[PDB]
Amino acid sequence: DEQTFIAIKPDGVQRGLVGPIISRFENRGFKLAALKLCSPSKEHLEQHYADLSSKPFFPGLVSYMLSGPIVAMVWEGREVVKTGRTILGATNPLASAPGTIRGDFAIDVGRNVCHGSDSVENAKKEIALWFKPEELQKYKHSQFDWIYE
Amino acid sequence: DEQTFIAIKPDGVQRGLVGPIISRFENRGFKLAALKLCSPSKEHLEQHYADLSSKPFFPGLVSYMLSGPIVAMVWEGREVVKTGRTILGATNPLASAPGTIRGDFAIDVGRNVCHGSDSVENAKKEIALWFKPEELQKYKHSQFDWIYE
Amino acid sequence: DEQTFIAIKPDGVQRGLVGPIISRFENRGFKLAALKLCSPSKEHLEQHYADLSSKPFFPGLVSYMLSGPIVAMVWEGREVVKTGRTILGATNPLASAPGTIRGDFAIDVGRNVCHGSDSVENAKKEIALWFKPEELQKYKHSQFDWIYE
Amino acid sequence: DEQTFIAIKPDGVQRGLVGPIISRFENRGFKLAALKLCSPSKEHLEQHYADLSSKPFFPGLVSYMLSGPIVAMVWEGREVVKTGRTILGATNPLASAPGTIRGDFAIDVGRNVCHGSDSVENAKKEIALWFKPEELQKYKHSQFDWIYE
Amino acid sequence: DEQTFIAIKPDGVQRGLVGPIISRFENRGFKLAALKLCSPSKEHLEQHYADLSSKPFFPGLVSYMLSGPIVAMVWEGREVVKTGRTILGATNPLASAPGTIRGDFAIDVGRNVCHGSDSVENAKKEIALWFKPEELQKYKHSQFDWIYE
Amino acid sequence: EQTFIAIKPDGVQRGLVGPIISRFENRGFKLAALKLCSPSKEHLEQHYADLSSKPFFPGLVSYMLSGPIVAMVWEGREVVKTGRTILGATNPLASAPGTIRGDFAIDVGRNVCHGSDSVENAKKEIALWFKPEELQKYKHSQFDWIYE
Repeated sequence: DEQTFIAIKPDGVQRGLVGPIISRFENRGFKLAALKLCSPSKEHLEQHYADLSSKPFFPGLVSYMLSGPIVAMVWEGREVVKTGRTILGATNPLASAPGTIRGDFAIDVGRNVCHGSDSVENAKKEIALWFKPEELQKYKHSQFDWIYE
Repeated sequence: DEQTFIAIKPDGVQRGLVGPIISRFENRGFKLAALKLCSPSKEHLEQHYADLSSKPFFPGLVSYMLSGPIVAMVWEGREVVKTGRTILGATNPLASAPGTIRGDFAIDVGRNVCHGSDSVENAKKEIALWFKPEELQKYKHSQFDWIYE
Repeated sequence: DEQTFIAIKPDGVQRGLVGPIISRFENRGFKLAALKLCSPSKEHLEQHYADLSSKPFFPGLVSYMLSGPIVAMVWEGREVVKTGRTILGATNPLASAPGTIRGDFAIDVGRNVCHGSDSVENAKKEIALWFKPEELQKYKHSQFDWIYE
Repeated sequence: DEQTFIAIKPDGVQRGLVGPIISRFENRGFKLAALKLCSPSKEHLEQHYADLSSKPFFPGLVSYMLSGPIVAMVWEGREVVKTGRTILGATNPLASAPGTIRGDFAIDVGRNVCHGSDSVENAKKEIALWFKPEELQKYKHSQFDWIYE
Repeated sequence: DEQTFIAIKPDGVQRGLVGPIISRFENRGFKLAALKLCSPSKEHLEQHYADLSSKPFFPGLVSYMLSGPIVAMVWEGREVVKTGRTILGATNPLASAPGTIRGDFAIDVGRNVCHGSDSVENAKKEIALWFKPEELQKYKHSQFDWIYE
Repeated sequence: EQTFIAIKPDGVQRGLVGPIISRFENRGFKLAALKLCSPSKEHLEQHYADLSSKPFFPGLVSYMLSGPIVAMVWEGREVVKTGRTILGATNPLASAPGTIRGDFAIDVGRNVCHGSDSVENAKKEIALWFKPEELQKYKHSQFDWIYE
């Protein structure tokens, strides 16, 4: 099935939200295909945020993204990239509904605790960048037929 | 006060969601008038979904509704039927908001963990079909005066 | 596998503890084999506590157990009667046991939120008393092989 | 940074929602600036609801707001008055999204468990009314730099 | 009924544990009689610690006990003083059971998130020291008859 | 001071990753390392090398191949022993309500988690399952609020 990349940013990790963020995705029926705590290099984060190299916040973003470890995840399921964006809430948490991750945990756009892919095609690009193919796990979910038709 | 019918579907029961769905109705202030785990007959489920005899998904819907036990319930309170639907969410989970049962727990419309009355009319019927008078409980909620004016 | 009878007493139902109590057993991996909200007769309750028919507690214990509706349950799994008691906690909710149901929710031995069989023998007896054979559901937990060796 | 006034109304307190309401604001990363259990005078409550002295519900509102003790709170953070409004949810609980305090806990407008200020200017007046300056705690939030940018 | 004194220490407040700690007392069926966020002087702690000022250590303790705000609480019910100590867990978190506040949240004895009275006569001395008589609220718990016989 | 924690295939398949992780975050222990991996049987044979002689070994290794495992390093004062208290007894039936096995498991062979038995044990399990690049060196934001 469809895959998406979710990262918990350094604020999400330092504020003790790894478990609740993973729960909201487990509880929904999505399957965890990859998971790691990493400290990525600035090259790696410049590639990840390449489409923002242009902008004027990009050096602030990169340097904050360097400021502690990150949890990189792949989640798998029907329409998981789009349903991921709904679970995380609006990029700006002040614009996010309660019951979303940013709606329950975040205030500032620059401490929005989580990153998610904005498309299927950008997800494949982010998964290939953060994970070697061997880190992707191939298993069937114990409750696949209770979750899907 | 007004009554609505809510069923945890086989997927809901088989995924350990019986407690969490009861909690969401209890916590709102709604009163638990009737409750059981049951295995309805093909005939019963065909009567329950009567308005959909027409349609091409109707046989497969019936079979899945037989595929494992169902928790049938009656919740009583001011506009419980309408609020009942808001809590469950849109019948398609991907249209559903986080905060709602389908938005927290479900992906596919064929596995949307819960059925709810579409109206006060249908609620009165679905209650009669699923429950004998002996089984509808008559008691005043301990906290009625704190919940209503 | 083995069975136990558990009932949420009328204090339990009126304090909104049905959801949380069901969750505790669900999450441990016990199977819900029966469930009903019912208002027993007095002879029913008399025969349920028949061992304490003489003892002085009896007529007061009985009148309280009539004060509102009760959730009767059957739970199924390995050693579920003994693990059932561990989860409820000691009869006197000054259990000395936070993490149990009584140790988290209760104070008074006469308002101790739930009843649990003292024994496999007494459970088989109590299950026969409270439930018709039809009400005992026969199905396989979706996750049996991940819960048992 | 911006302050807002939240009160848990007597129904909130009597239903055991103090803990859960406090946790929703904590989890977002708002700073608890002030807190107390108090029973305000009829005269206090009438000045609090001054701009509704002319409305037909006013006399019931005041008597209800006198029917038991209130938890008064000051929460501090970026856009906390507006965000506080979203967290509490619509004044009428039946117009409220699940995932808001009223959306999860309340049914009737006359028992909507919680009060929040309608504006920054309004909140300043409500804080002045309910707390003397010595009850407002000044301190930096341990996680300030992970919450804000 | 009987009263005990429970304080959340500044580690408790700065780690966001006010809501959870209040819930464990609310859910057990104890009645909040007083609540306030305060910053006491090294006078209003001098005699509070008339049993705990001069060990071997406490240039560390009194420095830390005004490192931040304290949430001060009175809780009311049958045996609230011994039950309170049970809920808080052992003074040293590393000898506390999971299910206790300290067992779920603390590590160091010097950051044990919580203080509670050591006896019923100590409670009264600790209550009259932290609270004026007009801060203690007097009201009947909503569920008194479901909590107590 | 470090300890090794592994969510077993059953723990993953029953959706307990988030819950187990929070029970450690909440206590104030720091997450030094985390990954979802499928170890070789040779990896697992070395992990359980102390039970190489025991009857149930091939069946343990076989079961532990039946899907991915979440491997974790948690850091903090007395984290191996407090790690053991949080997990509960190896037999979930002998386990306190409030512990991970006390809340979520029944059979010893489906006990959702593995903890180090010792500081010494932990050091060997960490060295086996993670390379030193993967152990994250950082100060906990709330360190001074957790420890004297």
